[PDB]
Amino acid sequence: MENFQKVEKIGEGTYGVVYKARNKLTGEVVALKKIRLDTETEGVPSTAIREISLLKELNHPNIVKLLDVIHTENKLYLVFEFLHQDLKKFMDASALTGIPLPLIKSYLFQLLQGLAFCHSHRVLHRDLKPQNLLINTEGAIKLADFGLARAFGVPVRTYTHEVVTLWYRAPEILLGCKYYSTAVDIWSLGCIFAEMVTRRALFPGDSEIDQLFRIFRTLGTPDEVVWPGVTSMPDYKPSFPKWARQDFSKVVPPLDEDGRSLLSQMLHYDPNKRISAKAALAHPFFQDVTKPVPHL
Amino acid sequence: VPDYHEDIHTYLREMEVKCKPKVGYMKKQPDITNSMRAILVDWLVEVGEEYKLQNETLHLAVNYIDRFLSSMSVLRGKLQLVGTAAMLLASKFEEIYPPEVAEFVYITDDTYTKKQVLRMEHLVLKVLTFDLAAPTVNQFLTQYFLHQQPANCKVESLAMFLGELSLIDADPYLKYLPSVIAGAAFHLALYTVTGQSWPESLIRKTGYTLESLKPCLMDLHQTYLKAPQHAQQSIREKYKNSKYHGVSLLNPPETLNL
Ligand SMILES: O=[N+]([O-])c1cccc(/N=C2/N=CCC(c3cccc(Cn4cncn4)c3)=N2)c1
Repeated sequence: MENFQKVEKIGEGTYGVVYKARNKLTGEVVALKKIRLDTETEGVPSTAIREISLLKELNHPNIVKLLDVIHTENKLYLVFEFLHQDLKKFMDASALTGIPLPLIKSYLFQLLQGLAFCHSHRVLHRDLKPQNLLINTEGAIKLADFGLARAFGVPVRTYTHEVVTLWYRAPEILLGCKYYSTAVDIWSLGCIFAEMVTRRALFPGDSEIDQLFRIFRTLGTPDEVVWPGVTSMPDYKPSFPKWARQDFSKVVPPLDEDGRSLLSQMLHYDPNKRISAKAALAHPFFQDVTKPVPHL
Repeated sequence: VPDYHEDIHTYLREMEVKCKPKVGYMKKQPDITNSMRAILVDWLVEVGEEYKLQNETLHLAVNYIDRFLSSMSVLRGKLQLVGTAAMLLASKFEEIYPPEVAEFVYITDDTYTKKQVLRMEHLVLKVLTFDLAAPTVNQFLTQYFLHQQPANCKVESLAMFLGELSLIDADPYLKYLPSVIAGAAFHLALYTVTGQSWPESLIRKTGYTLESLKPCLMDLHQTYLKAPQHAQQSIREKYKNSKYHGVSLLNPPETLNL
C-alpha cells in the first residue's frame, strides 16, 4: 500500500469503503476497496472471497477490472480500475431530461455483453442494480460489485432469507424456487432498462408481496398457460388477485416497437422462456447501436 | 437454458486443467502419506455431514487441500489444520452462509486456536492466490446428468457416491481429471443401475469415447468393489441414507463388460 495516495472516499458497498486513490509510482487512478479485516472473528468475508476469485477470471470490457489484491495482516485491499459514477446517480442527476434514447440502447447493449460473458463463464451476478453499474466519461458501462455473485458449475440454491434487494428480483424467486438461473440476471436488467427509459423504477415494491403484486399489476398476474409450473410454486396461492396484462406502450411510452418487443421478452414470467443475454444481443433493437457519451 | 451449457461445459474443461494438483506430490511430502490424506478427507465428509454442507463444498475443500499440499510441505501436525482452513474457505465460497469459524474450530476438538485457523485461511488464499473457483467432479456430474433418458435418481445418487469415493485416495485418483472420473462415475453408475452405458451424447459433448474412460473405470470399479472393506467409511455411511436411496447398499456388479 506504500504506493497509494488515498484521495477521497467514494462509497461503501458491503464489507468495505471504496476510495478514489492514485498510485504514486505510475500515476494511474484507481478505486481501492478497503476490507474490515477482523483477524479474531470471521476471517475473510464470503463476499470478498467471491468477488475476488470470480472477477479474477472474468476479463472483459463491461466487467470492471480488478487490478490487484494487497493482502496485509490486518488489511485486505482490492484495487479496481476506476470509474467516475454509477448509473443510479447518473439517472437521478439526469431525470427531468432523461437519459437519451441512444445512450440507453448503448448501455443495455453493453450490459448484455458483460452479463453474456458472465453467464457463459458459469457465473451469476444476482445483484443487478443501477447502483452496481458504473459508467465512465467515455460512455462505457461495466458490471461491478461481485460480492453476491456465485459460480454455477452446480445450480445455485436460493436464500430463504434473501439478502438481495427488491425492485429488481425475478418473480420466480419471489415465488420461491430453490434455484437461481441465468434468467434472474436478465430480469433485473430488464427492469433497469425500463427505469433508464422512464426515469422511475419499474417495480418499486415495499415487501416481497407488494412486489409480486406490482409486477402482476404491470405484466398482469400469471397462469399455467403463460407459465407452466406457477400454480405449484411454494409461494404461489390461488388466493391471488387477477390482474390483466397491460399494453407495454402504456409502461414505456417513449419506447419504439423494437424496444418494447425486447423488453417484453426480457420480463417474461417463465424463467425457461425468458430471453438470454447471448440472444438479446442479436435482437433487432440493437441494430443501430452506437456509443454516445454521458453529460457527466 | 441450453444457450450456455456448451460454453460453460467447455470452460469447465479448460479451467479444470489449470486448477489441477501435482500427480506426484504425496511423494515429496516428507512427513505425510496418502493414508493420512484419506483420514483427513473421510473426516471432512463427516464434518460436512454434521453441518449439513452441500457436496460441492466438500469437493472444493479437497481440491484446495490438494493444490495446497501441492506446493507446501506440512507436518502430520499441521494437516488437519490445513483441512479446516480448506473446509472453511470452501463453505465460504460455496454455501449460503457457512458455519462460523468457531464451529470449525470446535469440530477439531479444540486442537487449533481460532486464530491459527484464521492465520491459515489466509495462507491458503495466499498460496492458491484466491483461485477458488475450481471445477469439481460434482460440477461435472451435474452437467453430465443433463443427458439421461430418462433421468433416474438412483443413478444420480450412485454416481455422486462414486464421485465422492474417489476424493479419498490420491493413490490412483490424482492421476485423473475431474471430468474423467465424472464419466467413469456416471457410466459406472449407469451400468450398475440400468445395465445401460455411457451415452453417445456425452461422447459427443466430451469427446470421451467409452474406451478412453477405461483406465479410470478399472480403478473406480475396484474401489467400488472394495469400498466396504475400505479403511475409511464415512462416505458409505453417508450414502446409506434414504435421501440417497441407499444406493450404497445395493451391490456393485462384479464385472464390467469391457
Ligand atoms: O457507488 N460506488 O461504489 C462508486 C461511485 C462512483 C464511482 C465509483 N468508482 C469506482 N471505481 C472503481 C471500482 C468501483 C467499485 C468497485 C467495486 C465495488 C464498488 C462499491 N459498490 C459499487 N456499488 C455498490 N458498491 C465500487 N468504483 C464507485
